[PDB]
Amino acid sequence: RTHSLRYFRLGVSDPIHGVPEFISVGYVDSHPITTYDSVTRQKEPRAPWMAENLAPDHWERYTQLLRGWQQMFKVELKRLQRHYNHSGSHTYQRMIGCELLEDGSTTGFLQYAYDGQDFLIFNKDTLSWLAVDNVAHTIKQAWEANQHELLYQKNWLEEECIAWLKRFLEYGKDTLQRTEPPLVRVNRKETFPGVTALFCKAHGFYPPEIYMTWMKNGEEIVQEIDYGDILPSGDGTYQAWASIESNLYSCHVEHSGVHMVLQV
Amino acid sequence: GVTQTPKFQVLKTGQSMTLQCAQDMNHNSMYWYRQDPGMGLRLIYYSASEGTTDKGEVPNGYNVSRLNKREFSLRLESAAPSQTSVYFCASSVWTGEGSGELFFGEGSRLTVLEDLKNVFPPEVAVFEPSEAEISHTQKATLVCLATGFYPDHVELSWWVNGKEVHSGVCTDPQPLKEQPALNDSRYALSSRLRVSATFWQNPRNHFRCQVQFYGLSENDEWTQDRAKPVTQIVSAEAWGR
Amino acid sequence: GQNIDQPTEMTATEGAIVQINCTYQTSGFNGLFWYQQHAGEAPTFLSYNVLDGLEEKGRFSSFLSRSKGYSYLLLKELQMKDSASYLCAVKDSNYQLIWGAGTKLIIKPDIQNPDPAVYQLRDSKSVCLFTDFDSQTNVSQSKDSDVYITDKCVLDMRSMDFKSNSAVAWSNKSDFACANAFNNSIIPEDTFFPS
Amino acid sequence: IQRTPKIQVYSRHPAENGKSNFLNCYVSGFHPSDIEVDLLKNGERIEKVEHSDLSFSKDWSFYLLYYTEFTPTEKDEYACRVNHVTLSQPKIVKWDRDM
Ligand SMILES: *Cc1cnc2nc(N)nc(N)c2n1
Ligand code: NA
Ligand code: NA
Repeated sequence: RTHSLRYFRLGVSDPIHGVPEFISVGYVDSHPITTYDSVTRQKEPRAPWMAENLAPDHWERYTQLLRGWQQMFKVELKRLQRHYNHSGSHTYQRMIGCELLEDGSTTGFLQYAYDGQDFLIFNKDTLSWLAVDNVAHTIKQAWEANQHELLYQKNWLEEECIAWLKRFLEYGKDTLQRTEPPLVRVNRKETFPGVTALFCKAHGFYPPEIYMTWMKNGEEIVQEIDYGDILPSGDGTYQAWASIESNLYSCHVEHSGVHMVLQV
Repeated sequence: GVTQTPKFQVLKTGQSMTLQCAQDMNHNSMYWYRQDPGMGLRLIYYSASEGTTDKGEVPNGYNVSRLNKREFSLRLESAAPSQTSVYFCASSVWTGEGSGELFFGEGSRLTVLEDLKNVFPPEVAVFEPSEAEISHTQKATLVCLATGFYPDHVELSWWVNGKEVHSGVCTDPQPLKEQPALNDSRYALSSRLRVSATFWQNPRNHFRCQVQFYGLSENDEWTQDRAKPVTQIVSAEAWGR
Repeated sequence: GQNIDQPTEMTATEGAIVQINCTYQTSGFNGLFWYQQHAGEAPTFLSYNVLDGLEEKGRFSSFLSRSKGYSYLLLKELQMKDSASYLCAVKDSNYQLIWGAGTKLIIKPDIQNPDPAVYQLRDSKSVCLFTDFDSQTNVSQSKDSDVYITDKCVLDMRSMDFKSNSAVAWSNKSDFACANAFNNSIIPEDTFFPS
Repeated sequence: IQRTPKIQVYSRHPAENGKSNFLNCYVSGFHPSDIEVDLLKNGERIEKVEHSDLSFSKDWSFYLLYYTEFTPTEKDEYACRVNHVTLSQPKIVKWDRDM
């Protein structure tokens, strides 16, 4: 299937009591794998298959790198506040990563946000930064001036990030590449008088990616379907649902290459 | 860009020593390297940004202090002979960026000896052009020899009429060992300045070979009969004939 | 990563071309650097490659092939001043720099009119000078070890557009004369020996 | 632009009174990151409540899972109480009893 690796950074200026100035967290798919923050000042694993397969050298080296990157975020955030003429507490975020698609193709992304809004989006195909406003444009020009760093970034998204992802994917295969099929049921109920509600409910499945829909007479898809979020159940699996309100209805579910139909 | 000191230093085994490095480029990352013949640069310690440092590849015998954003000092707590080396401080804008290059300081030549008693300044001598060369080529080659010095801490230069010259000069890039078998062999360096026969034949032309030697400092105690081999210039000269 | 290989030493002729190779076997790759280091000087940055291709910077170009894991530094129209060590280094996946042991580049001056000879110099208060030989002549070390012989050395009398090779030999011993001073070396058959 | 948290309260497995289960409270879509969450039984804070670390969404918002082991009964009322800078006062979100 499609897997992904990504590293987030959150910087907060003038934080209240109890909020780190800086937090950085890594994920493989939906699973946290690493954590660092300005309070512990240490990078630690957040999955046991990460802890077991990476020697102390790794955590030691990246602890030093993250301290440096923490300092880098702090100063960048100061400059952005200056550009906007902002005071008080603001936030600064970035997301870097890559995906290895099921058909073997790849993607790579690198994005920044100021106060929770898109700010700069890197296009690794033209080696350029997309800016949302004039302040981002100011930063863009600075970053686009350094040709070699743009080349380094493209190489990191396309080659390094993908090789890290394959490495981590192997380490955690018993978790990441397993399949737990959905338990799926349909519930019927007359609600408001005259109104009958159909709910198609799935739970216990992994990976979280699941497709659910309602069909009428096997052909057309029903209009006005309500969708429920894919929610973590807390035991490593997920749950979700889809619902609608004198012909024949059926719920269709696809999960990890297996298709399921529940007729009413 | 990157300023490091001292350029030269002789140490007795067991002595303390601090090497200073400062950079005014507002760089976040600093490094200490040693460079030894026959191998790649080896990282001793580094500081990824202000407020953190860590061991590199060869941290034993050393420690460091990232004093502030500008300064990264290297400390030899108890100098050992194997710490005889050339030390380079470097900085970079950050660490964890692919393309960022290093900016190096000018280097520190450190020589650690069991005993300061083999330290010797050079004897310098100048050898006048062969009359055979002058008739055969219409050119005149002066040769300078700096001999018997130790350690290998010298800088040879030529001065003609009180101004230093570079044209027609070639100095051995490395001194040779006077006792190749010995671990503490003293050294010898040769250099040449070639001028036109005309210029040599002008008796109002003064040629001087100058050798800066870097040896003992004031604080080094000296109780031998022979003159304390302090840092000093030794010269030899010749006039046009 | 683990290792970086570049030749210990290369020698080419003034005005010509030399290519310095660097191969690497590292745990991940975040770019390859070249540095220039003149004897007794600090290293200075020359180039960075991280994607495939060739990047030119004046007389110097640097090439990278990611799939064959190698780089070269290309120097065109070589000059004497290009004599230096050239250091190859790769950033691995953890951004740690891995250094090659460096390549010492030696440039052979193009000697227009070789006039090989051995002169005797007298002290100003002695010494033998082998000089003016062609650049493909090599100076061997001495056998008798109270006899000292130096590397060959190129001087450049700039205002006359004249470069020349030379090497010095000297000794305290009775037996040492200039007629024999360079007898370990293969010197030109027409080497001029003044009496 | 601040975003107020979505608060979803639900059992791990389909709920049945008298049978042991886990009660989840998933708090998501919020910005900025400072947040307080408690699970309540009949109005009173539950002591043994586990939670994930703050997590990061690709839309720059954040999310959290809090949960406790519980055995639902007919008489017991559960809820998730959440405070965030977007809320004047803490928000108490009742469990819909898996209805
Ligand atoms: C913890 C970690 C490790 N490697 C990373 N590499 C990049 N490019 N960015 C981030 N934030 C990383 N975090
Ligand atoms: Na140490
Ligand atoms: Na509030």
